[PDB]
Amino acid sequence: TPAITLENPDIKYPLRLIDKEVVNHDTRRFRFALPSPEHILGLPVGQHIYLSARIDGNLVIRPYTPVSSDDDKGFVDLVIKVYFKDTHPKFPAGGKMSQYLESMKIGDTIEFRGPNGLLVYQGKGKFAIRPDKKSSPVIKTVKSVGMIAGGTGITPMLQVIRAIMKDPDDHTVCHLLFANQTEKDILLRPELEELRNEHSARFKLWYTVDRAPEAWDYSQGFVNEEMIRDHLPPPEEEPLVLMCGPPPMIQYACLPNLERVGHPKERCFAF
Ligand SMILES: Cc1cc2nc3c(=O)[nH]c(=O)nc-3n(C[C@H](O)[C@H](O)[C@H](O)COP(=O)(O)OP(=O)(O)OC[C@H]3O[C@@H](n4cnc5c(N)ncnc54)[C@H](O)[C@@H]3O)c2cc1C
Ligand SMILES: NC(=O)c1ccc[n+]([C@@H]2O[C@H](COP(=O)([O-])OP(=O)(O)OC[C@H]3O[C@@H](n4cnc5c(N)ncnc54)[C@H](O)[C@@H]3O)[C@@H](O)[C@H]2O)c1
Repeated sequence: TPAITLENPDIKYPLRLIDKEVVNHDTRRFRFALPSPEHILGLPVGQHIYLSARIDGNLVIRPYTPVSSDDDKGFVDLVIKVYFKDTHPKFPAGGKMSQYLESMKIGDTIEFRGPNGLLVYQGKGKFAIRPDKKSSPVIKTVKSVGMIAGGTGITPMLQVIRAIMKDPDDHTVCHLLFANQTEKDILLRPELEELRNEHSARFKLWYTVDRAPEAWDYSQGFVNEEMIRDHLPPPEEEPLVLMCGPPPMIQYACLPNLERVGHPKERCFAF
């Protein structure tokens, strides 16, 4: 195989920022060079990395979930929302690591470590999911997967979606319900709709927004029972249901409604 970057999850690897693209008003794609154009990251599908830096006198470590893969030689892509200072009344300082990243110049470096996470997608419908950090993975193969993502919670979902669509022999059908605050907050919309246009048989796409625009053909509001019933596969088909987003989205919007619809806890996983 190609040379792997992340050889031990406790080792730190400083990677150089080589590109940055605006995703929307507050979110960006940050691309970092791997140690050589021929290296791969070493990232089982579904796992994340951690970035670390000393910021204003404190150690700051944060996980980010690459949207690229081990097919992508020489680089790694992160999609990261910046939490700006002087914007939200409850958080006047903004976010530490995200603003630090936003301030980086091309050529600056930051330390990566990983990979980590309880879920690994092994292809052709097969998921290896550890109950916790100290247990063996349980191998669950499914015909379909429900995905509930809020905001930047789209990142692990997009890793899994892209891995599936690349393999013409992977017949797994993904049903994504993607929640954001407003229409302009819908991250990577062109990418998602390109995936729908090209893989409609394996990819079902639905949105909800807190605040909807005039003409809107999808859903509005926090994730609810109706959305889960109509836009994720039915419990009878025993799909896995994956969730990723703000903790209250998971706690108050997803879990009780997955219960109402009839998806058993055993079939559900939160990143
Ligand atoms: C396993 C895992 C993977 C993750 N992967 C990703 C990823 O791929 N991409 C990604 O963007 N994030 C990801 N997150 C979140 C990420 O780890 C950080 O929590 C996030 O970047 C914020 O960290 P911070 O240092 O910038 O903010 P902090 O200083 O730690 O905390 C600030 C918090 O206050 C709130 N806040 C501050 N300013 C504002 C503002 N202007 N508007 C609204 N709220 C505000 C936010 O809740 C914010 O998190 C992931 C989290 C986990 C647990
Ligand atoms: N564990 C992981 O692997 C992982 C990966 C990526 C992101 N995340 C998390 O996802 C979150 C993304 O934050 P964001 O700023 O992009 O989200 P956000 O504030 O823009 O909210 C996005 C959507 O989340 C839902 N939501 C927000 N607050 C809610 C509430 N109180 N009740 C019900 N639903 C609510 C809404 O549908 C909302 O539109 C962060 O908490 C981040 O840590 C986790």
